[PDB]
Amino acid sequence: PQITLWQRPLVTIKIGGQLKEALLATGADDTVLEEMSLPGRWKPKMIGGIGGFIKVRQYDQILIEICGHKAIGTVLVGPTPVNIIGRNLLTQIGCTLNFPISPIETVPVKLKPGMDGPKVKQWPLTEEKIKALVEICTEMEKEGKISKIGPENPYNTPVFAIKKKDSTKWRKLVDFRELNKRTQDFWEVQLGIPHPAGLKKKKSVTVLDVGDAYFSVPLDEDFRKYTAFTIPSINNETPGIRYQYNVLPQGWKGSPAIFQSSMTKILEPFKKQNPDIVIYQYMDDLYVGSDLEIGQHRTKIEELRQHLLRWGLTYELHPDKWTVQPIVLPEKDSWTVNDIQKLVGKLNWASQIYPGIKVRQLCKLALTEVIPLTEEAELELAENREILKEPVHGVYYDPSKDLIAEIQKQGQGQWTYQIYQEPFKNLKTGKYARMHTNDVKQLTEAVQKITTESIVIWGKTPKFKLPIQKETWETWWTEYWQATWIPEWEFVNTPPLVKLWYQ
Amino acid sequence: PQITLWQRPLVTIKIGGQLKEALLATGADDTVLEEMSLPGRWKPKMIGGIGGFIKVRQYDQILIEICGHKAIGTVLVGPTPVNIIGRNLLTQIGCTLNFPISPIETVPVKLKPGMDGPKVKQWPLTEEKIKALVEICTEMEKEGKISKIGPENPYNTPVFAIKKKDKWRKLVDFRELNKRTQDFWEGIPHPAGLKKKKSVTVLDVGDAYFSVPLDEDFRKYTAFTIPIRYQYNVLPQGWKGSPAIFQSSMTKILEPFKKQNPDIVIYQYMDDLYVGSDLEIGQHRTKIEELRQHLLRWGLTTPDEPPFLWMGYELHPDKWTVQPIVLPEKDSWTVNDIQKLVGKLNWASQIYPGIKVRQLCKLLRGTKALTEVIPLTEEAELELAENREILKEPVHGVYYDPSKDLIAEIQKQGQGQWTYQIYQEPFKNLKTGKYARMRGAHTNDVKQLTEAVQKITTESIVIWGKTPKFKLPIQKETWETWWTEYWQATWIPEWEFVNTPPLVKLWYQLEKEPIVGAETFYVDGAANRETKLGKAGYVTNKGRQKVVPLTNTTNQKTELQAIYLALQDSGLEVNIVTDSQYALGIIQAQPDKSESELVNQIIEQLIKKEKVYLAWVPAHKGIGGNEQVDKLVS
Repeated sequence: PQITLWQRPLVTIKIGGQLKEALLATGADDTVLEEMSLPGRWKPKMIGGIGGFIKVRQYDQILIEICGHKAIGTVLVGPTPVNIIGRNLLTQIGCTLNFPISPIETVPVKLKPGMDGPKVKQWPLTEEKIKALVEICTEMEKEGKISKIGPENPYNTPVFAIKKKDSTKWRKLVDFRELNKRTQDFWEVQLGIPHPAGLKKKKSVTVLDVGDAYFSVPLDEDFRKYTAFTIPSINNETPGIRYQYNVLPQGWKGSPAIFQSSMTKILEPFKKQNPDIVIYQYMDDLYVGSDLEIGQHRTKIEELRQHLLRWGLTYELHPDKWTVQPIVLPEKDSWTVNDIQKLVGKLNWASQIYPGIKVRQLCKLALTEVIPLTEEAELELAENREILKEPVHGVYYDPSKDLIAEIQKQGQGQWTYQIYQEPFKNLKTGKYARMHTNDVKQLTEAVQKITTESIVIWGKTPKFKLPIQKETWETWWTEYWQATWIPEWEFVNTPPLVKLWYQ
Repeated sequence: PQITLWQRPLVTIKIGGQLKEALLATGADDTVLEEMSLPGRWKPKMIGGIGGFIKVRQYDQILIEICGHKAIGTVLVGPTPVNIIGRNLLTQIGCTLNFPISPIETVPVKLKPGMDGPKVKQWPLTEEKIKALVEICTEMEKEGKISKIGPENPYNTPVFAIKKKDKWRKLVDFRELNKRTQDFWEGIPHPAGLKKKKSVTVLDVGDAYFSVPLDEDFRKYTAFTIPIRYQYNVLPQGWKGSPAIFQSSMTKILEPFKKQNPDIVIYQYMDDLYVGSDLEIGQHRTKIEELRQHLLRWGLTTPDEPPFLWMGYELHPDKWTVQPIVLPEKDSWTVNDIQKLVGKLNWASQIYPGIKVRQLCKLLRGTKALTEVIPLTEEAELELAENREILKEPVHGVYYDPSKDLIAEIQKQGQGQWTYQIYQEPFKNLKTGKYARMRGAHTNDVKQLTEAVQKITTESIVIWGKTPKFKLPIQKETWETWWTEYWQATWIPEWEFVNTPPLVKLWYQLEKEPIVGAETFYVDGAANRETKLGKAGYVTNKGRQKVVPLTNTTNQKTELQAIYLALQDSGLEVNIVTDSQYALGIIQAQPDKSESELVNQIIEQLIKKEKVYLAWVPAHKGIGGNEQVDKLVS
């Protein structure tokens, strides 16, 4: 039973066939009882208390029933005011000291009403990945970070160990996409207002991982059950070690929500002394921006790292150089009938983006020969070309709806993407290029770069419409992903004309 | 944290800068310290200990950090032998005394929310069998297994008597009980994934479910009446919740023995304990004797050879096989046994593919009675029989040696039939399988090869964990062309071609440049709804055309038909301009099999052509072509 310490923990003990009450003592070495007859020979001994030393008779291997549990141990008979159960008999039972926290009590964590914890089965993993994951997870449990569970917890979220940088050390990720979606209500209680709009203008934004901060702020107990994962074993030989997170997770939506007030305390000196720095955070990462020369930007990066580690926490990204790629139209010296047909087929699609497009002259109509363009078609077409080569119009951000990221392949080591909130009206358009290599790596790098830009510019990961079979992605997406977050993706099985349209 | 009392439970204590350690004393009502730095004023106090009494200096509102937990409380300073953390500061923290555990541990189990069952009136039995029920019950109780609850428990579940052969074995129907149990975590170990071990034995646990205790607090939900209410205290012999807790208990009890013996490898699925080691048999029997004694320690009972029967796989000195799996046969089968035979077929599905019992499962699931002789369908029964006839095939294989790489190989039999031969040495199959089309509507052979590789890789990572080196048949030039030109993203791990008389290739290509002199042919299509009154044709550079009335006129069908009409009357080098994105998309995927003989006719036609080039136009626009039959429908 669990005994509160408001009162003395005396328990019924049976000695030499007798019912009596002995006080369980945690600071008592041996066991001292009242004067009574004990079987076998005894040895004269003395014990020190808070008043001096008393003469006691030592009886070894003596039978005692503590709280109805049999114990055989040395028993000391002496002139003691309180019958006492010492650690010597307490160990035989296995009496233990159990500890709770007084100063810090995790803030409650809640779910959207009528929403159960995530139940998403884990996809298979490679042998080296599981071999390293076991090491990482067991080391974590050795430091008290996670505790193993049985079968009473039906929830589960997938896991995969990755390598973020060139450093030869794996780190695990938990796909909390379902848990973040379920616990979306707990974000509404705490909004980060305002999101920094100055990061969009910085000359250099450095991403510093601050995941380790959450390891010191424990979770509200009733929600611990929801964070469970299984590290499966090859060939399903051993069933699979299922743990629960005791400290806060990394990818959980509330993981920074709990730590927001705690951290901003630590950042107060920094924002106090150099306002031109904009420091903004996401699920695991710290973005620090400074529209300075890179020489001292890198200088304050080091000082920020030292400041963070001093209080116990722990390619380059350039928003200015980021540019919006327009759409261009061919202007061959002598086009042929095929070229006008293709150009019209492309252009009539463009009206869904730039409304001020008129082609009625162009469609005015061999295809082995050139057809010189008519003058009124010339002028109208040029006017349209000017219109197309101008910033997009009548578009802005509605923060009430999520964001959609659509990637389309150009098939020569190049990629193009469109970032939109509603169809035919796109926020950001750009290309990704890297010059014969692997193919899945290209989308994964492209997805990561899209999401980094999206985090900087509108501060949330959009929903992807990937150009790959779901079966293909589910196998080799984790091979080449270096990022703590995970974006929501849906799979596309229709080739449109947009791929030919854009580039 | 939990602290054992084997040595004194000292914890770190910090007094305003001062580091030091104090002894957590449950008996020491007050916290007593040898010294405090610069404490200043203190009221005199008298405290008693074992031997006499002592004057002490009392300090109030002291903020002290004990073992990482803050406490603000009175701290005494006196001539104590050791620093003493009293119950006064212990209650500021949460420290409590846990006392001796009993025998074993019980995994906590709870019901699904918002449920207060179960309750089903047991259809009263008769005395001849009731005698058997009583006889079982008395001995079961004296074994400390099932206890006669108090009549205050209000629930009941049925019990039947079964001969256990095809004599009145006990069974309790937990069909309604399973509907309220909380969910629990529930693959299969393939024979292909057993490493060679020169000494092998398989031990069966002597009904070990009768050794792992069930929740004493959950026992209220598994009563047992004989029409004398009883109650299970260990795992039910048929509860679907039992396997999980049984496996968990087996793991927890095996962990120490495994720990003290890293060399041995121990598996356990249902009742078998596959123990293997490379030690000599003379040594291995002694080590297995150690294993059995340790198993008995925790209350488990162990009952009481070139073949070995492990999980239905027959282990052999250098090979493995599956004991032929067959079913009982009768005109009508016992319903509960049918609930067993579905499980046996389910298990055989992993060993041997081509097993579907979904209809048989539905016929059972809808039915919930035993009094009426349950009718069985002839169609699903014949499906079962034909499935069994295929199930007459002895599998084989050999043990995996990780020192040698896997080498797979796929071969194209025909029209959507493939092979999955896997091996590490020639002519020693590790596992053999077959693959067929999944969509069944539109596909191509190269895409099928890629999908087959994907399936093989998934299965291989499941079984052994390392992806293999495929030996595909396709030519490398063809694979590179298709992967560089196809719109989607596909990868194949390291592989080499292997030359076989059948091979995979892309039959045809669609040209990327319109062809000089080729009779460019314009096509168009439309359809109606009230009477399917839409017609098709083509319009040509010279103006030849034909509109032939069509039945079951459908818009996508018409768009397809427009191309074929022209392709039939076209020579070698052709250009086709179509106003359908859909027809263009279907054609240009370079498919080879489709449910449409119209699509297949186009494929066979286009095979003959030498230079075919397709382009697209916007609809409902005048582009100087189809205007000749723009008036087709309106």
